[PDB]
Amino acid sequence: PKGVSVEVAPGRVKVKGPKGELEVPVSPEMRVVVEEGVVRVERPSDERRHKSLHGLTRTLIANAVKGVSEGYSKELLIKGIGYRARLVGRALELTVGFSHPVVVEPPEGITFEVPEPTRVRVSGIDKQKVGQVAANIRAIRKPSAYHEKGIYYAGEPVRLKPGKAGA
Amino acid sequence: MKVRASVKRICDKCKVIRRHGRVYVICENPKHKQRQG
Amino acid sequence: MIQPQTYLEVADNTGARKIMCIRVLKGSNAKYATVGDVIVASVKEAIPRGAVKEGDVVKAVVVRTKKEIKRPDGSAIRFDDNAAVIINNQLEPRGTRVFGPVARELREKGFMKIVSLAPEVL
Amino acid sequence: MKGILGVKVGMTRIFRDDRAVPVTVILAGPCPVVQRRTPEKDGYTAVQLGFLPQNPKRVNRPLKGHFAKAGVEPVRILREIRDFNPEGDTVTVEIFKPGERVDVTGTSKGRGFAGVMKRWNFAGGPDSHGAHKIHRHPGSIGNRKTPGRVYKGKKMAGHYGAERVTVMNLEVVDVIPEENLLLVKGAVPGPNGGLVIVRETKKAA
RNA sequence: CGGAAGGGAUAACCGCUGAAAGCAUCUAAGCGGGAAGCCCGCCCCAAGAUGAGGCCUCCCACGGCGUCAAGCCGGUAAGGAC
RNA sequence: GGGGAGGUUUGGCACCUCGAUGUCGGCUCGUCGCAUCCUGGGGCUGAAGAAGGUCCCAAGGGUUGGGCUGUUCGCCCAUUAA
RNA sequence: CCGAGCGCGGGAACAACCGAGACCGCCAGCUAAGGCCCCCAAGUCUGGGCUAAGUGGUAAAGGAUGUGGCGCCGCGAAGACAGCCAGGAGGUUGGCUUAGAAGCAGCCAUCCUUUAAAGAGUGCGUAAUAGCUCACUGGUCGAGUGGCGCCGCGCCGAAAAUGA
Repeated sequence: PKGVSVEVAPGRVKVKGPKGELEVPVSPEMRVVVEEGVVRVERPSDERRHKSLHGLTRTLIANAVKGVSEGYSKELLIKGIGYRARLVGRALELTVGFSHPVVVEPPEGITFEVPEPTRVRVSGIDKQKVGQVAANIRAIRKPSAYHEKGIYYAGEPVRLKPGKAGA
Repeated sequence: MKVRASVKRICDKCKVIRRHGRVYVICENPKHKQRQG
Repeated sequence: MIQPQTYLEVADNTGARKIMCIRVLKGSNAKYATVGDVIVASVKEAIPRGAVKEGDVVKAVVVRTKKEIKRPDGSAIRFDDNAAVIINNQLEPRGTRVFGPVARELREKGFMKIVSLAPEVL
Repeated sequence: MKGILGVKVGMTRIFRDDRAVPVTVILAGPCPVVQRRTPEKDGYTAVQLGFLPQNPKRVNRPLKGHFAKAGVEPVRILREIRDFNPEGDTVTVEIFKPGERVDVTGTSKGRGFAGVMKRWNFAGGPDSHGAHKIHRHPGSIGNRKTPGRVYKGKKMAGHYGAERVTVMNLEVVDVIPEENLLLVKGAVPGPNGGLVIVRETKKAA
């Protein structure tokens, strides 16, 4: 872990890196601290809630690091028809079946990108805000249903017979 | 088939979980949705 | 001021001359009626030689109040009775010959075919 | 935020556009700013407004003549408006420009003894048929043995009349500076010289 | 003329990161959203809220006993009651 | 086939009440319980969109007149968000 | 037992659920029921586990990767489990019926073969084929893993009419 700048604080491990500055509020119940190339991760016993927080801790903090390690791959695509999506101004302007344009303004921890108005990408740093806000995009529009129209991060459509079924 | 005091699995997509309270039954086809009521 | 008994009249050619309002086909517990409401009146009397016959439930467009309806333009207008025409179960009146004037009350309801036939407007 | 004092004059159905509209004129009158109020030294958001001056002899006492700017005492007191704070000048009418809705608090005609049929709304009884004993009365009250109590807050017979109430949303039509008459929609209780004031309405969003 | 509007948490429920268990998982640590509903926001009552709270100002010793203790006693002040 | 829940209906017990507890249905005045008719909502579909079938959460409100019904189960027309 | 003890102490309040025959006085200590967080008198006593719902404030038939402890069996450092590349075959489309029925709608039903390895085939799929598949097996890989029987506590099953 080269370009890292480590720090271990109480219930929250502070880390800095090339992209952004962040921490992950883990737990002051097992002990971790700055060393070598990485950081030692140890639990003080073999409880089950322990090991839960073991894989948890390990991940959590690694997820903090994945952002600084240039993990700004926040992916979006929109399989449909009249699903224009523009990088106008700085932010989201898109129609996905609705008549009224959908506008979305970016919070801190992300930067914007729209290549061709049929697929969109955000470039930011927080696995929380990644999936929370991106599934909030999948909430901007419900997928497939019978055939295929709407927003899928990269998901898939399953067919449910349209030419009959409802009778 | 939501909500009933007994809850079971048919296929290997079907499973059981605890969250915010009682028992919950899932599957790939969410047509197999239940609860323990 | 009409209710499920208010004996009322017609000014048409078609057949009936008198009916009896049943409902108002609106807010179902309103019942009160001025120039605009919709009475599903039960037919009471008609002309012994023609179509449409005594005692068939019919829907109905309403005109002519006996207590003047409060006009927007300051004024107030009413006729010499309490009356109007039928609406049929596929919209519009089953009529074709008006007797005497109307009001722009009806015009504000947006039913012109009646108003083009209307000789005098108030 | 905004507001002004006022007395009810008129109600007529003037012809704006081509229309009969209920117009209450409100002589807001000379309402001088006096005791300003703030949370720290007092409690809440308020300023004091004196409806109209006519008391030299028949009033006496501190006079907000001491306040900082004299201005004497009105024919009837200055009042602390909920939500309002100006600059230092006399508010009257022109602060309200043509085309806005406002809240309006009235004190209104009392009545005294009031019955149910014109307090709530019940069914009196037979003007024939049954007993002529009851004629006009509410009928039953509570249940038998259980519960058995006449419920607390119940609708009963007593007083209805002079109440202090704020009405919601009425367009300001016009405004007169020279004598001081605000012209708005049609309502306002109280006598044709009773007590009523304007607040800033809580509109859409 | 008005119900709403808006906020805050939340249910049934929709999701993120997430292990225990190299797989999973909305949950075990935390986050998002979510009802005409809960509280406020909104209109009324409201300081016997024996908590009588807060504020502008007005008036003003002993004027007479109670030598200490608490009051008492009349003309007044500012005012008020008839 | 099992077991449970709720105490609106019809029964069992006769235990207060036979040292006067005066009755169905109708008018009147409400208040509540939610196993919820309608409006909110969500998942499911043997759910194309329009509509429907099911379960769960969700009372803040709303729920018409009428003729033969005296009337216990009426019936129908006319409505209605019901 | 009460009635004849609705005399006394508990049970919150409740003649018979427990303790106790009251002759009267007592500012005398013992003591039964139950009690020590309190009103109410008495240990926030001393100690080792168990529970995470307010279980305890009181419900079931039945249902569950809620947790600790006992114990049974194998895969496995020759390397398990789990995720990956790879076959995952052929007579066989088994027989048969059947419009056709190909492992797969179904009924009758057991052979062996190229083998490291493929089941007269596990679910899905087609009109029936085709097809995703998994069991099988080798590796990659690194230290445990999956199932059964048992004893405790909690979980749901759990919706009413004044306000708790």
